[PDB]
Amino acid sequence: ISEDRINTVRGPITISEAGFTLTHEHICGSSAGFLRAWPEFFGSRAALVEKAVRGLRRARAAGVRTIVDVSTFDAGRDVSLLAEVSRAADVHIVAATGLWEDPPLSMRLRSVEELTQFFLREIQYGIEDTGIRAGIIKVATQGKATPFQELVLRAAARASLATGVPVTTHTFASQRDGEQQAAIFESEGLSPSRVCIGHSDDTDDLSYLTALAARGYLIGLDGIPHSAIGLEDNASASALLGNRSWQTRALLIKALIDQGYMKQILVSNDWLFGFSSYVTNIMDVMDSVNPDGMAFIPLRVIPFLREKGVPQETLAGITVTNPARFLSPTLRAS
Amino acid sequence: DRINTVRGPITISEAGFTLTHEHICGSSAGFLRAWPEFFGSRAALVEKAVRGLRRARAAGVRTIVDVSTFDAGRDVSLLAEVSRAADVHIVAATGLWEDPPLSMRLRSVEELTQFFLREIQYGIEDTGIRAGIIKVATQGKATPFQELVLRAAARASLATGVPVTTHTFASQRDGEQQAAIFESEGLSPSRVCIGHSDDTDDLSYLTALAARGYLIGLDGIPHSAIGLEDNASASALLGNRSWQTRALLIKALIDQGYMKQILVSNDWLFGFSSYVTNIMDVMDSVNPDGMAFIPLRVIPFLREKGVPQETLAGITVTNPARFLSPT
Ligand SMILES: C[C@H](CCC(=O)O)C(=O)O
Ligand SMILES: C[C@H](CCC(=O)O)C(=O)O
Ligand SMILES: [Zn+2]
Ligand SMILES: [Zn+2]
Ligand SMILES: [Zn+2]
Ligand SMILES: [Zn+2]
Repeated sequence: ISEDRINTVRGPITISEAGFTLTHEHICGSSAGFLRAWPEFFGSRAALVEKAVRGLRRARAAGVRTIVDVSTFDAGRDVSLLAEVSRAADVHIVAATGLWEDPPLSMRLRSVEELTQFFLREIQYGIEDTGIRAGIIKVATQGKATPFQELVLRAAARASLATGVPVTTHTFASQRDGEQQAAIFESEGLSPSRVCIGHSDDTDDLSYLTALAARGYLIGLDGIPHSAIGLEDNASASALLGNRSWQTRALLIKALIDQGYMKQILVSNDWLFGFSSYVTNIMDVMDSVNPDGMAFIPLRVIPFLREKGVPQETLAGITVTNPARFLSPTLRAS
Repeated sequence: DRINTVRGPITISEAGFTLTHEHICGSSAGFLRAWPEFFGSRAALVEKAVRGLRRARAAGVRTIVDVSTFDAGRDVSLLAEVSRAADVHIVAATGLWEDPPLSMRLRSVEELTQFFLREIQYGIEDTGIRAGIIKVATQGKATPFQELVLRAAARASLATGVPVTTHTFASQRDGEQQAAIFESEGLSPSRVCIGHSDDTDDLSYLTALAARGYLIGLDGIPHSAIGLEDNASASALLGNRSWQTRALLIKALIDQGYMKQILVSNDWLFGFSSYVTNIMDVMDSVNPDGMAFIPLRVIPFLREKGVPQETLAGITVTNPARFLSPT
């Protein structure tokens, strides 16, 4: 019959309003303060807003209703930008706290207790002076965790336990980062069902993925359209996007389904509409690869899996119900 | 004719007593806006900075140069608020310091030049406040990116006439490599201040640079961990040389004929998030005078050593005016 609230950049929404949800996206992958200090890098702020609003309208027309922007502070998350484009496009956006790959000195020097207070601040009080409350915590490793990355993982688990909001991660999938991340989260008493091990489609190792899924972890197959096939002459695009086909990444979805782990899958594009933390031309290159942007999951991956025999009701469970269970906050500890 | 401040243009004569290397708040890009509770509160930091700038003004300071860059967390709206409430001019900086984010580290020399020019000619962020100085940094031998920054800083200075000021590892003689790269871009040494030079006692390093026309920034005079020997983190940052030892370098350079190329400052700050958590309280406990330390302590110390008042006015008033006035 019933087919609690999630915080978005426009306020609370019910779990039913979330609908088709892309769990790992970015409006703009940047650096803290950068969009405000140098909007001309993106053409203009107004150009970036219009480009993002068109992109979100394209995804909405394909059925997307919510995206989770997993841009942290140090990824240059600007929640006022997310709020504006969410209003104009009528697509819900969940904002993130946490820390990504590029913390500044003022973060890198902090204690696990201090990082915990920062993450709690952005969840419980709001981000900057906007009142917008984060609905997920993003963390990152790139191989074995640095000492600071450990602190971030522990502060994230402690913030998650105190607030009920879930944790999503960036991995070097080929290095099986998810195993160490899981070990640290579990040492903090975090439930695996509140953790998504992200960028897991970057690897073909199914024994690694199914082992985490069997432990209750969510498996983020979140970069399906990332591929430099056809751009072999472009070293920067090839290093970023990899030489594995979108079809190859997509078949991991079906492989997890066939092995019984449908309930552990999350799917996304890991797209963006501006991109300043890499080489200068990279957004233009990615847009030439995938004009559909965030609409790639519903317009290309769903019809692909449907013809391989995956039932629509299974795909709806992965893209609607699974994110809903992920993002719905659990009870606060104590 | 005019110098750009966070309140707008001023004439050269309005600058008066000027501290050439200071910080309202040493932080990181976006950090003050995202986590102001680190400093108690934004209002508390404002209040602390206004009280400190008002004391410096009562001691005779009329202008400070805030050499906080984008990546040092410069918030020009904070600078504008505290300058207005303390009636002390503040000159804002562009350039890049020792903590550039990916979106900066990945940029070309041409792109960096455009960014520095924007903050000088157009304004910082959406405030309309234009930078009046370019800040650069090395910590020993320059990284490849730091070489780009020095070159972009030189090109921006040439296009606008605003001067360049540097962070050095003085005991590795960084000013020499900085001078080499600047001169390879055609930049005039008289447009360059080699900063943190009071961090070394090697006077021959300093005088060779000055004999080439450079300005020498003796800018951390009150930095000292004397009495804090059981504090490893303060000792590493502040050093174990006394403020008297740093101040004697001012007299030494005067005695060697370089009084017209000395720039003096405190390198102080009212908030400090880019180091260990307690560091601002520790620094305040050893120098409560803050930015008023130069006029309240260093001026009387030098006058007792026999430096005449006209020499001290030339260093604190005439030199900064000549340096900041765009060419
Ligand atoms: C598009 C994505 C944004 C950053 C991230 O997901 O780590 C990428 O660069 O891989
Ligand atoms: C006090 C000074 C502020 C930053 C700078 O001058 O490099 C420091 O942290 O060394
Ligand atoms: Zn990532
Ligand atoms: Zn991402
Ligand atoms: Zn410095
Ligand atoms: Zn400084």
